[PDB]
Amino acid sequence: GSSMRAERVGEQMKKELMDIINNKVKDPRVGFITITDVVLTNDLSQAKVFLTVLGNDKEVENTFKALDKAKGFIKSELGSRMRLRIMPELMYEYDQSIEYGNKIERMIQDLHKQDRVE
Repeated sequence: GSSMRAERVGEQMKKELMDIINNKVKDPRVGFITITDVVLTNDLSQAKVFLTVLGNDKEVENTFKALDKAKGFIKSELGSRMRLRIMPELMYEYDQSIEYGNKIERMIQDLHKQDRVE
Protein backbone atom coordinates (compact mmCIF):
# COMPACT_ATOMS: atom_id res chain seq x y z
CA GLY A 1 0.00 0.00 0.00
CA SER A 2 2.83 2.38 -0.83
CA SER A 3 4.70 3.59 -3.96
CA MET A 4 4.61 0.73 -6.51
CA ARG A 5 8.25 1.30 -7.51
CA ALA A 6 9.21 1.26 -3.86
CA GLU A 7 7.27 -1.93 -3.24
CA ARG A 8 8.80 -3.69 -6.24
CA VAL A 9 12.43 -2.58 -5.78
CA GLY A 10 12.03 -2.73 -2.06
CA GLU A 11 10.68 -6.19 -1.80
CA GLN A 12 13.11 -7.48 -4.31
CA MET A 13 15.54 -6.01 -1.83
CA LYS A 14 13.44 -8.07 0.63
CA LYS A 15 14.50 -11.17 -1.16
CA GLU A 16 18.15 -10.19 -1.19
CA LEU A 17 18.08 -8.62 2.26
CA MET A 18 16.22 -11.66 3.62
CA ASP A 19 18.87 -13.92 2.41
CA ILE A 20 21.63 -11.57 3.44
CA ILE A 21 20.51 -11.23 7.03
CA ASN A 22 19.24 -14.73 7.84
CA ASN A 23 21.42 -16.77 5.48
CA LYS A 24 24.64 -14.73 5.61
CA VAL A 25 24.76 -13.20 9.06
CA LYS A 26 24.70 -15.01 12.41
CA ASP A 27 21.48 -15.72 14.35
CA PRO A 28 22.47 -18.67 16.65
CA ARG A 29 21.03 -17.37 19.91
CA VAL A 30 17.92 -15.59 18.71
CA GLY A 31 14.68 -16.77 17.09
CA PHE A 32 13.95 -16.80 13.39
CA ILE A 33 14.29 -13.52 11.52
CA THR A 34 11.45 -12.37 9.35
CA ILE A 35 11.50 -9.57 6.84
CA THR A 36 8.11 -8.05 7.13
CA ASP A 37 8.45 -5.10 4.91
CA VAL A 38 11.33 -3.74 3.18
CA VAL A 39 10.13 -0.71 1.44
CA LEU A 40 11.78 1.96 -0.46
CA THR A 41 11.46 5.53 0.75
CA ASN A 42 9.37 7.90 -1.40
CA ASP A 43 12.68 9.17 -2.80
CA LEU A 44 13.12 5.59 -4.13
CA SER A 45 16.65 5.46 -2.80
CA GLN A 46 16.26 3.66 0.49
CA ALA A 47 15.27 0.08 1.32
CA LYS A 48 13.80 0.01 4.73
CA VAL A 49 14.21 -3.37 6.08
CA PHE A 50 11.49 -3.87 8.59
CA LEU A 51 12.35 -7.02 10.57
CA THR A 52 10.73 -9.08 13.22
CA VAL A 53 12.74 -11.39 15.37
CA LEU A 54 12.08 -13.39 18.51
CA GLY A 55 14.12 -11.60 21.01
CA ASN A 56 14.68 -8.75 23.44
CA ASP A 57 14.90 -5.12 22.45
CA LYS A 58 18.51 -5.84 22.89
CA GLU A 59 18.27 -9.06 20.90
CA VAL A 60 16.49 -7.17 18.21
CA GLU A 61 19.36 -4.81 18.46
CA ASN A 62 21.80 -7.73 18.48
CA THR A 63 20.46 -8.72 15.07
CA PHE A 64 20.81 -5.10 14.02
CA LYS A 65 24.30 -5.05 15.54
CA ALA A 66 25.12 -8.14 13.58
CA LEU A 67 23.98 -6.06 10.61
CA ASP A 68 25.96 -2.92 11.61
CA LYS A 69 28.78 -5.36 12.52
CA ALA A 70 29.00 -7.01 9.11
CA LYS A 71 27.45 -4.04 7.37
CA GLY A 72 29.72 -4.02 4.34
CA PHE A 73 29.39 -7.76 4.02
CA ILE A 74 25.65 -7.15 4.16
CA LYS A 75 26.31 -4.39 1.61
CA SER A 76 28.52 -6.54 -0.56
CA GLU A 77 26.02 -9.32 -0.68
CA LEU A 78 23.68 -6.48 -1.44
CA GLY A 79 26.15 -5.40 -4.09
CA SER A 80 26.22 -8.98 -5.40
CA ARG A 81 22.49 -8.98 -6.19
CA MET A 82 23.48 -8.04 -9.80
CA ARG A 83 19.92 -6.91 -10.56
CA LEU A 84 20.30 -3.13 -10.23
CA ARG A 85 22.85 -0.56 -11.35
CA ILE A 86 21.56 2.21 -9.13
CA MET A 87 22.22 1.60 -5.46
CA PRO A 88 19.28 2.08 -3.06
CA GLU A 89 20.60 2.33 0.46
CA LEU A 90 19.41 -0.02 3.16
CA MET A 91 17.80 0.98 6.40
CA TYR A 92 17.84 -1.41 9.35
CA GLU A 93 14.42 -0.97 10.94
CA TYR A 94 12.10 -2.89 13.20
CA ASP A 95 8.58 -3.88 12.19
CA GLN A 96 6.09 -1.27 13.30
CA SER A 97 3.18 -3.12 11.75
CA ILE A 98 2.64 -6.11 14.01
CA GLU A 99 5.51 -5.78 16.47
CA TYR A 100 5.94 -3.03 19.05
CA GLY A 101 7.25 0.27 17.78
CA ASN A 102 10.74 0.76 19.22
CA LYS A 103 12.56 3.12 16.82
CA ILE A 104 14.65 4.85 19.54
CA GLU A 105 17.95 4.91 17.61
CA ARG A 106 19.51 3.55 14.43
CA MET A 107 22.88 3.98 12.64
CA ILE A 108 22.62 4.43 8.89
CA GLN A 109 26.19 4.40 7.75
CA ASP A 110 28.83 2.01 6.51
CA LEU A 111 27.67 2.25 3.00
CA HIS A 112 30.02 -0.22 1.27
CA LYS A 113 28.97 0.83 -2.24
CA GLN A 114 31.23 3.87 -2.05
CA ASP A 115 33.94 1.28 -2.78
CA ARG A 116 34.71 3.03 -6.08
CA VAL A 117 38.42 3.50 -5.43
CA GLU A 118 40.71 5.88 -7.23
